[PDB]
Amino acid sequence: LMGGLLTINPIWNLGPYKPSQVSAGSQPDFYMMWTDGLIRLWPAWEFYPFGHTIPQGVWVAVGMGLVFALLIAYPFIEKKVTGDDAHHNLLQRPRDVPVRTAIGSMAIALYLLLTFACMNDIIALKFHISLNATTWIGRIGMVVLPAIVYFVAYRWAISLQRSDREVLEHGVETGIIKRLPHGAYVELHQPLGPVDEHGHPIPLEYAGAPLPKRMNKLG
Amino acid sequence: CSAGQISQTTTQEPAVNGVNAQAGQVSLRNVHLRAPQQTDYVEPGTTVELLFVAANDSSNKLKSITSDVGEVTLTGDSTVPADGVLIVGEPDGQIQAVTAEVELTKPITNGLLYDFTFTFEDGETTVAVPISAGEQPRRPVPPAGPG
Amino acid sequence: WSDALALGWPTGITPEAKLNRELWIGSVIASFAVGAIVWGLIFWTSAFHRKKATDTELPRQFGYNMPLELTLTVIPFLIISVLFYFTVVVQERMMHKDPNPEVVIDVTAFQWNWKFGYQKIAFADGSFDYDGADPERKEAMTSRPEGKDEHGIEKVGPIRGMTPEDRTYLNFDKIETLGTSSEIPVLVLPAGKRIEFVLNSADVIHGFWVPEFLFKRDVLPEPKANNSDNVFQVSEIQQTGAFVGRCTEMCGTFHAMMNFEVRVVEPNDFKAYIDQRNAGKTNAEALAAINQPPLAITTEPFESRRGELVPQ
Amino acid sequence: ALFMRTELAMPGLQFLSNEQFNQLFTMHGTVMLLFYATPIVFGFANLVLPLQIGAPDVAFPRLNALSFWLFLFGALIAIAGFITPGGAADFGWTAYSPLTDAIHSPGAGGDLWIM
Amino acid sequence: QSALLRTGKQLFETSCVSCHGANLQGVPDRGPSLIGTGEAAVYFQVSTGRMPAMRGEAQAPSKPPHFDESQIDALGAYVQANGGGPTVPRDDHGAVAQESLIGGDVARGGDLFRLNCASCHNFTGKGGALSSGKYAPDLGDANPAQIYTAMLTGPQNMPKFSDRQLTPDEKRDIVAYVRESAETPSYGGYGLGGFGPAPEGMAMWIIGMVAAIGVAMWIGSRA
Amino acid sequence: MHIEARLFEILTAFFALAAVVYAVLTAMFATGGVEWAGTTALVLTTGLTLITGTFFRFVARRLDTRPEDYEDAEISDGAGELGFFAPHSWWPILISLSFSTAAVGAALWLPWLIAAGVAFVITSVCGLVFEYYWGPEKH
Amino acid sequence: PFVKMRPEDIDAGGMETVFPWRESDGDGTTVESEHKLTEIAMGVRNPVMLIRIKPADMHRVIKRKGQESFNFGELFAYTKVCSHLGCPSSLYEQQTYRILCPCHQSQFDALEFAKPIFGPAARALAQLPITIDEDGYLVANGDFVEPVGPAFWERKS
Amino acid sequence: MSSTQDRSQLDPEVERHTGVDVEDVPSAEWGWSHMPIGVMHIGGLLSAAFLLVMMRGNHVGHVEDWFLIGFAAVIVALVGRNWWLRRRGWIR
Ligand SMILES: CC(C)=CCC/C(C)=C/CC/C(C)=C\CC/C(C)=C/CC/C(C)=C/CC/C(C)=C/CC/C(C)=C\CC/C(C)=C/CC/C(C)=C/CC1=C(C)C(=O)c2ccccc2C1=O
Ligand SMILES: CCCCCCCCCCCCCCCC(=O)O[C@H](COC(=O)CCCCCCC[C@@H](C)CCCCCCCCC)COP(=O)(O)O[C@H]1[C@H](O)[C@H](O)[C@H](O)[C@@H](O)[C@@H]1O
Ligand SMILES: CCCCCCCCCCCCCCCC(=O)O[C@H](COC(=O)CCCCCCC[C@@H](C)CCCCCCCCC)COP(=O)(O)O[C@H]1[C@H](O)[C@H](O)[C@H](O)[C@@H](O)[C@@H]1O
Ligand SMILES: CCCCCCCCCCCCCCCC(=O)O[C@H](COC(=O)CCCCCCC[C@@H](C)CCCCCCCCC)COP(=O)(O)O[C@H]1[C@H](O)[C@H](O)[C@H](O)[C@@H](O)[C@@H]1O
Ligand code: HEC
Ligand code: HEC
Ligand SMILES: *C[C@@H](COC(=O)CCCCCCCCCCCCCCC)OC(=O)CCCCCCCC[C@@H](C)CCCCCCCC
Ligand SMILES: *C(=O)CCCCCCCCCCCCCCC
Ligand code: FES
Ligand SMILES: [Cu+2]
Repeated sequence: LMGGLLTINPIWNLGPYKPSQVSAGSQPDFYMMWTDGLIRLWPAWEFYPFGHTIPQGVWVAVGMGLVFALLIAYPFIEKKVTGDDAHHNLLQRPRDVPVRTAIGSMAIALYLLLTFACMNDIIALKFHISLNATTWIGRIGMVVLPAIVYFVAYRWAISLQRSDREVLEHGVETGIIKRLPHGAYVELHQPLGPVDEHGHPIPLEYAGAPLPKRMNKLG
Repeated sequence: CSAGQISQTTTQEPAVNGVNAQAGQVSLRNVHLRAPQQTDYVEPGTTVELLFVAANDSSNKLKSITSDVGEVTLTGDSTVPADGVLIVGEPDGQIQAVTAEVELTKPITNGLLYDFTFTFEDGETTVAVPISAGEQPRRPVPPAGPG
Repeated sequence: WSDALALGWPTGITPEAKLNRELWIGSVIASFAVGAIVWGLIFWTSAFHRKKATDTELPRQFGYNMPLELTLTVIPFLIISVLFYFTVVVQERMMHKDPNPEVVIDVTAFQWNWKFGYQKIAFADGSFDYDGADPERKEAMTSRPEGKDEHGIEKVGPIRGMTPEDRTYLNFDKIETLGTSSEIPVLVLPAGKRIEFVLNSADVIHGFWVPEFLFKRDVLPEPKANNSDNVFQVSEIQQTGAFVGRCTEMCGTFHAMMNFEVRVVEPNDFKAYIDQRNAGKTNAEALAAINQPPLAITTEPFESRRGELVPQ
Repeated sequence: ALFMRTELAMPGLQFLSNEQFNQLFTMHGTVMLLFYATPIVFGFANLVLPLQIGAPDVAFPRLNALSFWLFLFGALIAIAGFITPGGAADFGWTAYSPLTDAIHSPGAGGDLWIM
Repeated sequence: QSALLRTGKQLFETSCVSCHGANLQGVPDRGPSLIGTGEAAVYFQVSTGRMPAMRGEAQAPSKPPHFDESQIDALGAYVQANGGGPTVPRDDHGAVAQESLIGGDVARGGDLFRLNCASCHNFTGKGGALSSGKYAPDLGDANPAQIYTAMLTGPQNMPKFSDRQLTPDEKRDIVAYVRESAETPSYGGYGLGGFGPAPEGMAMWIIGMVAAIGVAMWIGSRA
Repeated sequence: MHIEARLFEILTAFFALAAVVYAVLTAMFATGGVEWAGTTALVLTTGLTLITGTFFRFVARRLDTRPEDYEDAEISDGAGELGFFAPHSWWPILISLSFSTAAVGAALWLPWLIAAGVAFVITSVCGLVFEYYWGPEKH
Repeated sequence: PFVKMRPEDIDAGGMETVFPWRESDGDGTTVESEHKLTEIAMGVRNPVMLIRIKPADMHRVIKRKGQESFNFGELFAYTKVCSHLGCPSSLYEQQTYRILCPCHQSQFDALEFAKPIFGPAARALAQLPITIDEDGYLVANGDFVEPVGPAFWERKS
Repeated sequence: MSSTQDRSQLDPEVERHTGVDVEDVPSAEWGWSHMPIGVMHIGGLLSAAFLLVMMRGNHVGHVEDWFLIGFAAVIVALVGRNWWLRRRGWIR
């Protein structure tokens, strides 16, 4: 359906490659837009040793060699860091492991930044921004937005934990009844495990499962 | 940040050949040399014509000599600008009276800049005037034999 | 006392402005006579502190005082009723709409500067059989017999049959005191005549606001179509000299750069102004011909440059 | 407003330009009227009005989150004229129509202001 | 016609002399000079709509036109009589020629558009970004006479591809290309813009990959 | 209830009074004619308070005295079970992101972003309105 | 395909792309041509933009070393292949005078010498010397003084 | 009500002693849940140092260096506040 209904790589609209004519986009396919977007954002640091030249393109040749060496060898990295010397078969929900989800969301948002400042050209075209401004937005974003998304990701994973660690100590939330002889408002929680003789149940323990937070999703 | 203070629109030049000259109280815009350029240089003795406007910012109207090199002649209908223009001649396709023109006595070519000194009642300005043409398209180059 | 109590007006130069300034003086006397007794109420009910000897015993606790409420719902209605009657009796004296003016100025008001008209003069002293030109009012009524299709439509125009880019309201004149960006437009007006102002803007709403007329109006783009009685007469102008005139809506960026002047000259100076302009002279020459400084004297034509940190 | 008032302290254009000033009072008048006052008149409502009428919650308790988040994401996309190179709306908060139609103030910031 | 010059002057006085000084000069740091630019320049800069403008910004963008074809000839002949330069090409009716400008070749126009300028815009003539806020605009809403007078007198940041830089055969040839590249439909599907891989990526994710993950969550359960 | 019907009846009386007096005072006394731009705004703000007050009067007639609304009512007279309020929900943030994408497509005139933002509006509005109606997964 | 060039062709504020044609490899009407002639169109380090700076802006120019006479009045010839990573920098902005590249959006100053104003480039994009020939045609006054394409190890001594 | 309980015996583990307690984060034994905090302090400080090194380049617009000073001073202020509060035990 999307090979028929949507054009892709219209090479007749493009030209034959002659080395004196370009587009304005000149952007690669999206899975490699993080690479030369990293060219578009690395701030022109060249070195000049005794009679030679290290250009900018060394850095991303280091940098693509950097990220891949972090993306191949990550399980050994956090096997060294954490201490996971155990045969794990059950998964862990991505809220149950907040710094690893947060390092991952650093990597996701850094990819989204290096991509979303590789269509730098056509973003500044359509979404009317100065082109210098959006590549500075990328050039600061690859330094500060992983820190912002690490903070938001780590504390958001912990608050997703706490949001389904209060659905056990309390019930599952529903519509409101008032208490009869006085004026109160209880949310009429529906418990998930065994109940005691009064308004609170036996609080269950966590088990790595998605606990349902809507009585809707119950029967 | 691109909005006002150093704008990329009002800090511009018009896309035209001749230079401007704000100085000397005469607003002097698009001064160029119409010179049909036949060879490497245009040979000495060839009469080629200097074009500008001389707008007034008020009356400065005198046009004393305005000569650096090339024996600039003028026309007596020169006391025009009283907060107004001084259109010299037709620059390029101006279809609708001061034949300002130079007798070179120095080889000039297109692409260069030549220092002309326009003197007025208020002062003089050196402009580094260009060679221009809003002419017909290029004279036909001989097609080269292959080899 | 009369200038400082009036919250610092500029004093009037037309009887319109004199009577408007008298009503503002009376109305700030009314506003300070309300605010003085009510600030007296606040800064005297701040003498009802929590007393140190006041025991565990609450105040009078009253609320709900109906006759006092009727008195202070009737007395502000009396204040606004007498202020509304004085407002309407000064609203009668803002445009008397005299069909026999003495000089009509066609103040058109384009993007970021002014242009003054001198559409018609007629002295009751007896002078100036002068009129407006009108060959220049040609239309953009796009009554082409056929458009992009081939038959039937004969499309006439967007608004009322014509294009928006029309300019048929925009009346012109032989005399035109055009205002460039380095020379402030100088209207000159005879002292002690009936000076009508017909107001048009070529592009965008702004305001013909002389500060010392104590009056303004907005130059709406097509004011006859937009129910806008743009025209207003000014009854006299006693004081001669030069008077600033600002621009008092929003035009776009170069909006403080739209100042003008209404220099009020003697009637024989008005004679020697236009009779030294019918023989065609520009603004500085016509003002030099009547022994009066030609450039704008109460506002300089300030900088064509953009800031004090732009490199010239 | 402090930028505007640094600007008005001296008769020159000493600090920032003309056009940036005309963007400045406009975005200022909106994020004091339509993005500071106009939200807080329901912000104190969401504070203490169900507390004052005895309500357990506010009546449409997702649509109040929808009100707040539509407010914040109208406010960010109206401040987002400053990212644009010509800047935000130079016409005033009053935004009179021969100045706002796309012949006049043609930039992207006025459109972002509108939506 | 001298009355046409007077009409150009009447429209000139009441739209621009806050930024062109009314002697066709340049008001310094508020609007540049205007002589020598000519009738072709004023046709492109008012027929597109751009120059009856409202702020001096990164670049003055496109807008609806502030005058019509019965008045652009007046305004352009007025600026050519005060100055003088390139003129707009006109057919055997005296009006502005817009259909006689499409040249008899397209492939030469394709190669010449592609070499000489499509660095700035795009292959098919969509917009492209430029340095500090300025940007190339789309060529889809472009009258062919505006395209010829766009390359003939380059308004803002584009080189003026002159009568001698590109010959009028070549310029008619380029406007033959762009009026049949921004007009021909995208062969083989929706045209995700004209520039390829970034819209193709963003329409891979939310159209294709979001549908793929939605199918994958309808088929598999969750636990 | 009773008093909302009286409240919007007061607003209806004043809005209709102001609408008809603005129409008949701009019929005369104006420059060209009726203004037609605050006149119909006043006629339809009369329509606004007609709809609200007419519905509240329809409810207030088809009802007894509400145990809420009754003056001198003990809390135990009206202490039952209220209806469903929604607990925690992450759909309104998605409503706002969807409607903001549609709005910045309608601001920066990007028709692809208009269509995509409207598609996200439909998707997130479905996610809000079905949120307490999705049954369990049937496997 | 290659028409010989005069200074009167390009005018004020104009980018124009020039190629190193010679009198030997003539028109494309012989098979010994179109292979000395498409070799020019296929070689990477051949395209040179021919800038014609508006002569009101010739006081803003400051040349660099060994390069003061590489103008021709107001004709500059900067290469089209950029400083780093070799894309043709065929975007040119008059009235701001910046050679902008498309591939990574690196500006260069057309006025002084093509120093990078902004972008990921750090080297002056190379300038070609210009003279006019006998019969008044634009010719190159020698080679570039530096290697013209993208950077690599053996450079800058 | 149509749900069962959930019981998962994982391989629980440093081994449950040093890190974060199960009341700071509500599930610390279920995965790796504490970055050592000198890493994020020096990461923020090195981020701000990198933003300050980013002045060195092809550069004429000094309106950017105020953004770099600003986003570096914000990160230095957050890192310094955070380290000062842990040096005083979250006081003021
Ligand atoms: C998981 C994570 C990568 C951790 C790996 C470990 C990490 C420490 C290794 C080091 C990596 C660090 C140092 C540098 C980052 C470089 C980066 C990771 C390059 C590697 C390539 C690869 C692994 C990229 C990451 C994976 C990718 C981003 C996951 C997709 C995001 C999510 C989780 C999937 C669901 C999204 C799906 C439902 C569609 C939603 C729609 C959204 C708007 C899509 C976002 C989006 C995307 C993601 C585009 O790529 C894109 C490209 C072109 C145009 C537009 C878009 C676009 O809108
Ligand atoms: C999906 C929603 C995304 C929302 C993101 C919203 C963006 C956040 C705020 C952005 C502020 C942008 C202000 C830019 C305003 C500007 O134009 O400034 C320019 C350069 O400033 C800058 O970029 C510095 C600002 C950098 C911002 C810091 C980045 C923060 C990170 C966290 C945001 C990344 C978000 C990326 C999202 C990707 C997805 C992630 C999940 C000056 O250069 P320039 O204009 O070209 O030159 C001048 C002449 O024009 C002018 O005439 C002359 O006068 C001189 O001034 C001259 O220098
Ligand atoms: C069912 C039976 C089988 C029939 C086949 C169905 C397959 C479709 C192909 C059939 C031919 C239609 C393609 C037309 C030919 C074509 O190419 O489509 C243009 C693209 O234009 C536009 O966008 C406007 C279109 C707006 C419509 C809605 C947009 C589509 C959305 C839904 C795409 C989603 C993308 C993902 C969103 C990302 C999410 C973000 C959060 C529209 O042409 P047009 O409007 O007339 O003019 C052009 C000028 O748009 C153009 O700016 C100008 O430069 C010229 O190109 C001119 O020709
Ligand atoms: C098996 C080991 C793995 C290495 C694989 C490749 C190594 C192959 C070496 C074989 C050749 C050895 C020298 C003879 C080959 C030769 O003569 O050329 C050299 C060509 O070797 C190169 O490519 C690369 C090395 C260049 C020599 C020295 C490089 C290593 C040291 C010096 C760098 C480390 C210390 C400096 C800083 C280190 C990093 C940061 C601190 C240098 O180029 P160049 O110097 O530009 O000379 C030009 C003439 O070519 C041309 O004719 C003529 O026209 C000339 O004008 C000129 O252009
Ligand atoms: C914003 C106030 C303003 C308005 C109104 C205005 N001009 Fe412009 N003019 C400018 C500015 C600013 C530029 C800068 C764009 C440029 O020169 O590249 C300019 C440039 C031009 C150019 C391009 C010069 C060139 O070399 O390409 C033309 C043509 C032009 N103006 C004509 C007109 C015409 C005709 C009118 C209608 C009477 C008009 N302008 C209205 C200020 C204005
Ligand atoms: C920076 C290099 C640059 C290149 C080279 C260039 N353009 Fe332009 N083009 C622009 C810019 C910038 C504008 C907008 C100018 C303005 O708004 O005043 C523009 C305007 C236009 C427009 C008007 C679009 C509209 O909506 O009316 C068209 C058509 C156009 N160019 C086509 C061309 C043609 C034809 C060529 C020559 C073969 C060309 N471009 C070369 C940058 C460039
Ligand atoms: C011309 C420029 C002015 O620039 C200058 O002249 C000097 C530069 C100022 C120095 C910058 C200091 C800022 C430090 C950052 C601290 C931020 C708070 C903490 C962040 C971690 O004009 C401009 O560039 C003005 C800048 C425009 C500002 C746009 C405001 C944001 C708009 C919005 C679309 C951004 C998306 C979301 C932002 C956060 C939303 C929270 C709810
Ligand atoms: C560039 O063209 C923009 C022109 C106008 C810039 C004026 C900026 C004023 C301050 C805006 C503040 C926005 C939020 C900043 C958070 C501290
Ligand atoms: S490719 Fe043009 S500079 Fe990097
Ligand atoms: Cu104004």
